[PDB]
Amino acid sequence: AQESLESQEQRARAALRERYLRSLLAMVGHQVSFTLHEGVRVAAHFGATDLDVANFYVSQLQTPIGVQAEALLRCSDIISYTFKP
Amino acid sequence: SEWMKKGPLEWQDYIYKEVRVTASEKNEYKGWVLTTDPVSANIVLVNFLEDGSMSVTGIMGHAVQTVETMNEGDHRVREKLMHLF
Amino acid sequence: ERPGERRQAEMKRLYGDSAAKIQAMEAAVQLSFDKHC
Repeated sequence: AQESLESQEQRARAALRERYLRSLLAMVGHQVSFTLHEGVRVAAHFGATDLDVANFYVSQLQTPIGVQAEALLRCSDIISYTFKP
Repeated sequence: SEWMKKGPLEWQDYIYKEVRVTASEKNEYKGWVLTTDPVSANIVLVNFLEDGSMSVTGIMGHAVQTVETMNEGDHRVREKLMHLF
Repeated sequence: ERPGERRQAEMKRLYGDSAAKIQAMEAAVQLSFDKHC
């Protein structure tokens, strides 16, 4: 008896989520750069993200004004982020 | 919208394709789809850089405007993303 | 009161048979974070 379409969707969600979660784990011990609003580019040392909403906890956040020892960059504040594994 | 209402099998079909993504504030990205977070719809791209290294960029799902497929990508892409982390 | 049952049902809706695999992954990523978040 065939796998339902719904079961296939659920496997695809799980595959997509697993790959995403691995990409977050890969950020541990790396710098991460962010593209924010008003074209602002910042970078920091990665600490964590929330797993429901893509908020970022970072340290030594470098902005055009200065360095913030610890920061929470809220998901609504971010357009994109980039890192090098 | 449009990206955020795709289902998981539709998101999954983008994996390993080269896409152009337009996002908030006229940010633009070209890269190879690694995954889409099914919770946030965040798109994760991989770029093969000129110096031979790789970067990884996450675009917040809420900032995505359009995603256009540029190329289908061969077995070497699959192997590269396989050894990314 | 079992405050996590609604979440478990949603994880089952979303991930089906893979729900516990995904929960274990999210747990492990948390640990890796919470170690030095």
